[PDB]
Amino acid sequence: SSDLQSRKNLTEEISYGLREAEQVCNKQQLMVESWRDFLAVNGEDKEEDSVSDLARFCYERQKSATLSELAVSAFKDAYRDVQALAYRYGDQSNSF
Amino acid sequence: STMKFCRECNNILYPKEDKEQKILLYACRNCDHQEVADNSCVYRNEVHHSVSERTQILTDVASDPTLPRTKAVRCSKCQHREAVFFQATARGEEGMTLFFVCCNPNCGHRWRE
Amino acid sequence: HATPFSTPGVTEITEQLHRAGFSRWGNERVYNGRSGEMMRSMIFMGPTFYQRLVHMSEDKVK
Amino acid sequence: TEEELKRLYRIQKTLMQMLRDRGYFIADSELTMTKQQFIRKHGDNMKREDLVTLKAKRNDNSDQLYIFFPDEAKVGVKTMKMYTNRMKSENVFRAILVVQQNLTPFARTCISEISSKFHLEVFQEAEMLVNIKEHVLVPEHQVLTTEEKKTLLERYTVKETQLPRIQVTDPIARYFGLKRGQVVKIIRPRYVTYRYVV
Amino acid sequence: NMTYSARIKVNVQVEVFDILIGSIPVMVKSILCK
Amino acid sequence: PLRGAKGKTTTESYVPYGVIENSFLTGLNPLESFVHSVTSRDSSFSGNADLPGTLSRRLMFFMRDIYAAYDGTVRNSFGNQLVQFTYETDGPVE
Amino acid sequence: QREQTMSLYLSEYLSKKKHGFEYGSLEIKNHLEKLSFSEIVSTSMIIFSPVPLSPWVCHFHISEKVLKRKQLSAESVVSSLNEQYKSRNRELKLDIVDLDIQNTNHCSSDDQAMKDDNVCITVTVVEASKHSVLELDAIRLVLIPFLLDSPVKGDQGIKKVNILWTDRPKAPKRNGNHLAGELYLKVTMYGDRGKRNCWTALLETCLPIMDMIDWGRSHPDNIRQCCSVYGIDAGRSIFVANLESAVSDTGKEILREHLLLVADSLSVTGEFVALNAKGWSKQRQ
Amino acid sequence: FIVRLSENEKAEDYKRREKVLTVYFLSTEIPVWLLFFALGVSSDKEAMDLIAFDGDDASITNSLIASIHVADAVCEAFRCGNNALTYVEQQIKSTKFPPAESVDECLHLYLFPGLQSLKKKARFLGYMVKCLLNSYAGKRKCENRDSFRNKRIELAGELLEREIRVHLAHARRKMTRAMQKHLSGKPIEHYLDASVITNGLSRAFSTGAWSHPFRKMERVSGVVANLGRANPLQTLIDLRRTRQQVLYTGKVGDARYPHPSHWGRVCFLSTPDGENCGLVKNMSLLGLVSTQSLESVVEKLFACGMEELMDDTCTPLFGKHKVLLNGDWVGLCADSESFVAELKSRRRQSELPREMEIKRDKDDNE
DNA sequence: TCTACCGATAAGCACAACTACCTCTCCT
RNA sequence: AGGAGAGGUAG
DNA sequence: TTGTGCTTATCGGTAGA
Ligand SMILES: [Zn+2]
Ligand SMILES: [Zn+2]
Ligand SMILES: [Zn+2]
Repeated sequence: SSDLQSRKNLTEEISYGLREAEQVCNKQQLMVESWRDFLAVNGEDKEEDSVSDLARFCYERQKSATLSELAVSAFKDAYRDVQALAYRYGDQSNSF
Repeated sequence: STMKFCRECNNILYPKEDKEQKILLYACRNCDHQEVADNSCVYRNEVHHSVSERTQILTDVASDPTLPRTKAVRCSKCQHREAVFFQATARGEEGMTLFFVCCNPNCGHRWRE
Repeated sequence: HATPFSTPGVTEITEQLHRAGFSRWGNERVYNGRSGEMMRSMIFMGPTFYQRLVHMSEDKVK
Repeated sequence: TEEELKRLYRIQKTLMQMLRDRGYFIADSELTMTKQQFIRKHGDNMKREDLVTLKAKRNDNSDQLYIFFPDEAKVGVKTMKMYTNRMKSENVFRAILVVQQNLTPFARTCISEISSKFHLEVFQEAEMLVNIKEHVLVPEHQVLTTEEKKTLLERYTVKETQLPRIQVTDPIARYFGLKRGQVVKIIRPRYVTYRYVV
Repeated sequence: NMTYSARIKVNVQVEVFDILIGSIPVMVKSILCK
Repeated sequence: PLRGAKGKTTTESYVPYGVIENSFLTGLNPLESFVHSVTSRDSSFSGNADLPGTLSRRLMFFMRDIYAAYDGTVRNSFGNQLVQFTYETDGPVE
Repeated sequence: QREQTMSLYLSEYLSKKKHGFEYGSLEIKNHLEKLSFSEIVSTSMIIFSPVPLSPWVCHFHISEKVLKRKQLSAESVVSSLNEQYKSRNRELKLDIVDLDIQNTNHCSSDDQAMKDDNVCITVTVVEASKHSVLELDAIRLVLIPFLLDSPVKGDQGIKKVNILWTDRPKAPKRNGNHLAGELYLKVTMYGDRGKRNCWTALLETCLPIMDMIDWGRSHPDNIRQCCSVYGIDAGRSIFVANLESAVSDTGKEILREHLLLVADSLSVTGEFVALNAKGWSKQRQ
Repeated sequence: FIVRLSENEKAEDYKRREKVLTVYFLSTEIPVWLLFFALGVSSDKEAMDLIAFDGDDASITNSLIASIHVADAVCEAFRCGNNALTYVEQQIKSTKFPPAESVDECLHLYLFPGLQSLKKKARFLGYMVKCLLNSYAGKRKCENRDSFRNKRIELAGELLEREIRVHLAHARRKMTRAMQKHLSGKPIEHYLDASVITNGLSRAFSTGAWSHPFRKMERVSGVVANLGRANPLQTLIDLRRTRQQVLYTGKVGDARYPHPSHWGRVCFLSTPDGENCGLVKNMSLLGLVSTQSLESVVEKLFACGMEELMDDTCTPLFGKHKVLLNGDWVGLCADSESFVAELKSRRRQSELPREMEIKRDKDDNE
């Protein structure tokens, strides 16, 4: 970072990117046969239940292996963009 | 899978059928006591698949399969080829109709066939 | 103090080094000893703590 | 019943395709016969008897192969003895037997004992559902004659044992009706190779 | 190059109708150490 | 989930999954350091080191006898067995 | 190997219909997937109702929603149960002659009425003028596990079928290579009994749908037993493809001639021998 | 004392092979219900109340019914009289190496020595069966060998103790052999050999082969090591180490990975790399090992409000939490929170041993 | 109607569980 | 002079 | 302890004389 303000902006951007990646992983976890009624284009009143249950998604991911593979794949796909920020916040004289 | 204790000696009862009585009866071998049965129910078990206890977490039993993904279809809002397709019924329609869900993390669009 | 779970912030270290009269990033301008010309890029210098291991050269000669 | 009819239709089509590939002068009408035409020519019931036929080689009319379909599964020594007596009476040296279930060990020993006089080939009905030759993984197989085998051995100055080997139990060898001591030509999608049947 | 141990003494009585048993090595700065 | 189980039937096994927001420059949290140590403990094991050596030895014992002949064919040292009639290289020097 | 992974490719005539490949793959998955009877039934109970009929009739209650999701009917599952009872009939080594199953929308069961849209399946045991089946333990321990293990759909051999997408298949198509990325199905079958080949049982199960599965490119994923089905050359080609895939996954670059020489050296005697001492001894013998 | 749940294979036909509860006590294979009714229980309902499953599961009920049927078939009229005691006595006498004591005395000392009453041990057995059933149903988690909650470490008080015991036993054998050889045909100092134990200890300390905790033969290795004098740090870290013995070096399990139980006890960030990766764990700076307390804690527990265990098996517990001291059911408490708070307050006033763990869990209700 | 080898399952019984090097400490 | 038990280095 | 090959040993088995 050039100064402290740039460092704070980078920290906020990293936090928001991690939050977005976690949201993407949570969305990708729904691609199973159990949520076929919810993924269909119809009227479901349980839309808020899938969002408010934030602490259950991690527990469900840690128990299943296919869910874990899907989650890590989605996390890598969403974290490539986060890694791409180094060329924006990095100077040309950076040794790394 | 049901069990009860006769009020006489407080011991387990085994079900039996009598051709002459033509009714369900319970009598234990400890004492010569016979009592009438209730609801004519001798077995009632809820069917569950909890056979491999403490083993489904280590080995992936694949209880909930993942939905297939295709790349031939093309999304409308975005130009992404990867999408999830599955079959489900409608709100009031009959039969199975094909659905599609976009796999783009930034699109979030779903459409029917 | 350099407590592993109570490390001071990077800003504090930079301020401490700046108050000493040196660059806040730990790099100082150096000059080549062979030609005398000034190098274009500053070189980071610092008195780190090193150790000498028991493995020697003559102990491995066979 | 109709499922058995279409199963037998597929078996007959695959058998005719294999015979045409082996060069036994199979008519184009039998090769291009549709399912509806086969059913119409079948009648009410086949009884596993109308499939029995005799075919002769295209190059030589003396050589002929007779296809036998047993009436019931799990054939015994008596059925094999009747079949070989019929072959001796009809003066045929090759025959193809398509059975529903695996043969009796006594029947297998009887077949192996009389293999020197006449050559008998057994095929399961499940193996003839899909044509092995008509596949993208299987390359082109060409059977070399005695003169071509001698020319191949003389060109590279090698013996018959110093060649890549292929077992008789392989599906390709039984499809082409290859005996022990015959070489084949394989073209891969070009470099070619030869396999020795052992 | 000897063993730093201590002897064990316990009385044994025989009946009809302090002896030495063994030496245990002593850890340094133990309950019994100079 | 770190305290054995979350009580949602009692689980017995888990597949760890954690995201660390901090970096090495800022300073790792003790729980983050524990997570990193658990993740990186696999690379410090001595297992699976024998597999490449055993596989290489067993493949060498098979492919040692293969050599090219003066006639252009590929032959094995045992009995001059013909492995390949012609080398399948895509050029450029034979 | 017990998994015996298979590989089935779709035919070329399904592309004419709009979204034909997806519908065909879903139909094949629905037809060739094992669905146990226990996965559909929710509450199984035995009720004392009193060739003559025997007491201790069994009750199986199934919700209509489960049948709607699985696209099944009570008549269909009853017919499947009867067909599978008459197909093997090797178990149930007791005084049993016939087993008739009746379907009723509403049963005279006053024990519980929590579900109103659940259809009841009645199974009645028949005894040949004997009371050898009059006990409850025998039926509860033999017949109940037998019906729950009976699959209402698919075959007992097929374990699971998943739909996958690929761009570089092991068996390329002759023409039409412009199609970048096809859709195929991967089938896993049980290896409990080694008497019959898995491919042999798979060919018999796909008889009604022989036209849908493109048998010109379908091949087992295994290497050892593929030579017994399609010949040594097909096994060699699949082995070369798998070796190239493994090399690509390893990250290194290896020329083609090395892999071809390995394949030709490991299949010189007409069979793929193992890397152990027994394989080398057999190859030399 | 082992209670095993497995399919019955004795006097069982092909139709009946359901899971039953068996007891492996002194290698006798006694049915659980016979042992229940032998320990002062005369009713099936009382035995079921002792096993307070407090759940609705078909498998558990089927297993209990199968065990009852197996007990009924094994011994006829076992409920009436004392036929169960005779059956268990016969089973004990059927062993290859039966105890010298009778049946009336074997159940007091060889079966749950902590509980003096013959009916309290029946309640302890019922509690054990309840725990087993809860674990089988999935409500209770099973113990793991990687966690430090279920593991103990011994440095010198127990490692040298077993060596001293075995050397003393060998010396006693030699002494009695010499006495028998000399009596038929001397000071007491010549009878006892003073070199056997010293030579054995010297061999154990030199070769490093220590006696196996559970086997007479197959001496373990890696117990005694040499110090490093390259620098004081090496000799400081060599003294503070923890070793775990595994059957094979190629595979161990999950012990090679850190555990949340390592927080503040052993160092999870530093471990040797190689064959013993994770097996050798360095202790933390603030790490102490507890020692046995000579004071009696049972007398001080009743003063805080603990109520003694009920002797009669007919009286059930309503909401009284179980109090276990070193695996022994010492009594009951009305409220667990106030009880543990009072215990902690007493401990903080130097009225209790400073090395004592107080565990309160509402899931197990104990 | 009484014998032959013949299919799948239990139970021992084997080999194998990486190279290239360096020290010390204990026997025999 | 020869063997067994530990620790250590490099890929 | 495992992980696979490998050789005894027993359960039934259907077919032919
Ligand atoms: Zn009674
Ligand atoms: Zn889109
Ligand atoms: Zn009903």
